[PDB]
This record gives sequence, structure tokens and C-alpha cells, in this order.
Amino acid sequence: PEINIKAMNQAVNTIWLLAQRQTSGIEIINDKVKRISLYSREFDEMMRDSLAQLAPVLKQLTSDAAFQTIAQIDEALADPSLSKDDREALTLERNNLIQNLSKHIDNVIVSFTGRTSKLTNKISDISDMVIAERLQDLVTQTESQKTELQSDIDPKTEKRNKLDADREKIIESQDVIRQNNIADMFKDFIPSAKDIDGLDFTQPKKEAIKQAIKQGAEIARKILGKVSEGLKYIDLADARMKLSDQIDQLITETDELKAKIREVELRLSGLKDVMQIDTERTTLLTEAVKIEQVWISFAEQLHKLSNDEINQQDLSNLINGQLDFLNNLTLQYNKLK
Repeated sequence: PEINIKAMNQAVNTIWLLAQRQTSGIEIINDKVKRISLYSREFDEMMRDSLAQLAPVLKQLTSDAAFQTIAQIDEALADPSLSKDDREALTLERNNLIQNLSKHIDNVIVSFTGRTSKLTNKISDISDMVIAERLQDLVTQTESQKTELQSDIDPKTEKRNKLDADREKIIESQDVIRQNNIADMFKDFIPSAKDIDGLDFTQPKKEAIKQAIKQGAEIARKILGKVSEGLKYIDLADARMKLSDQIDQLITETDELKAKIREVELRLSGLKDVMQIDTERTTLLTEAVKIEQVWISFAEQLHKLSNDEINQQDLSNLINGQLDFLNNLTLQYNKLK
């Protein structure tokens, strides 16, 4: 049964990473993620240690003293010139040694099962953990909010364009007024249509100037709400600057909405990270379950051999196969480093 420890350790590490770099503000999810990352790191360390620790326990069984001794007992029992008292004594020695070997194998199975059981309990601590209920709905809510924020932003850009166009018209009027120094001719109030129309330059020049000045004045009065008859230059300049400040108000609003979009997108990223955490957890848990099943089958077969007696060679093949397997896993672990 081939197992990929590389994927297991890489999933553990990615889980830790994503927990470290998760940006979603939910306190519950943050706490749960921290807990699961700690459980996974504890499990990685405990697995490394369990592999390094288990091989000696099984190794002790193969080099059991009682086996060569049993052989020597049988050798002695091969002698015909022996008393039935001594024969039964040696027979009891052999049978007792078989009983001690079985007892020792059971003690080994208990120790091995305990070591594996601690890992199993940690795997259970990991699996039982639930990050959040129906996360996909949370992601849906977050993306819906992001869409709503963008849809509320777009009209702000359109309105900024309209006010900027109005500012352009107003400042055109101001700069052209100074260009022709009209302020000096009509210093008290803006010249009416007839007043400017009566004198100077060309009818195209006159008409262009009139349209520009009237456009500026109309926009200014509309912004300030006063009627056209006010005809004051100061009203024009005041409206210009006041509309510009309103544009700055729009900039403030837009910056706030952009910051909220930043938070929402950051959150969505965090949630995606949590989903990837769950996926990597699944990846890890699959390999862990495979190793657990391997070890349980091994323990069952070893219990079967304990129930049966002697049969040293097949037992050695079993234990050595398991040791080679453990060494394979340890080698796989060491390779990644």
C-alpha cells in the first residue's frame, strides 16, 4: 500500500500558511483556524516522533533470547537417555517460554497500540473540528456585497464627470473674462446680453464670448440656486469654488467606498484561503487514515500470530516487512527536508 507522505506534509504546511495569511475578520473562524493549525502541527511532529520511536519496539521482538533457548531445549529433548522427570522439566521450560513469548508479544502490541492511539486521537481532534457552517453562503454574501459596492460606485464616477464638466465651463468663463479684461468694463455686475452685444470685435467673436459667459453664469446660478438677475461676478467665482469643494466631498465618499471594497475583497480572499485549508485538511486526513488502517491490519495479524505458537520464520517476515515499511516512511520524511 503506497502512501505519499510528501502530499501529507505539504498539506500540513499549506494549512499552517493559510491560517497565518487568512484575512477574514470573523473571530469564530479565526479561532477555529488557529486551533486546527495547531492540531495539524502537533500531529506532524507527533507522527515524525512516532515513526522514529516505533521501529525499536518491534526490532526487539525479532532478537528475542527465548528463541535460541527453545531450540536448545528441543535439542536436549532429542536425547533418549533421559529421565521422565527431567524430560517433563524441559517440556515445562519450553511451554513456559512459549507462554512468556506470547505474553511479551501482547505487551508489545499494547505499547504499539498506545503510541498509535495517541496519533489517532490527534487525527480525531483534527477531523471533528468544523471551521464554519455553510461557508459557500458566506462567500456568496461577500461577493454580493462587493457587487453592490461597485454598482453604487459607478454613479459617483458619472456625477464626478458632470461636476468636472461644469467646473470646466465655469473656469473657461473666468479665464476668458480676464483674457479680454471684461471685468474692468462692467465692474459692478455681469454684463447683460444687450450690453456686451452693442460694442466691439466681430459678430462671431461677440457671439462666442456671449455664449461662454452666459454658459458660465447659468451654471453658477444653477449651482447657487439664485436667479439670473443677480448678475454678480462674485457669485460666479463663489459657485466655482463651492462646486469644486463638493467634488472633493465626492472624492471623500469615493475613497471611503474604495476602502470598503478593499476590506470586502480582502475578506473574500480570506474565505477562499479557509476553503483551501479545508481541502488540504481532507488531503492530509486521507493519508493519515491510510496509515492508520495499515497499522490496524498489522496489529490484527500480530495478534493472530500471538494466538498461534512458534512459527518463527513467517513471524520474522511479518515484523521485518513492517519495519521496512516504517523505514520507507522515515526515508520519505527525510527526503523532503
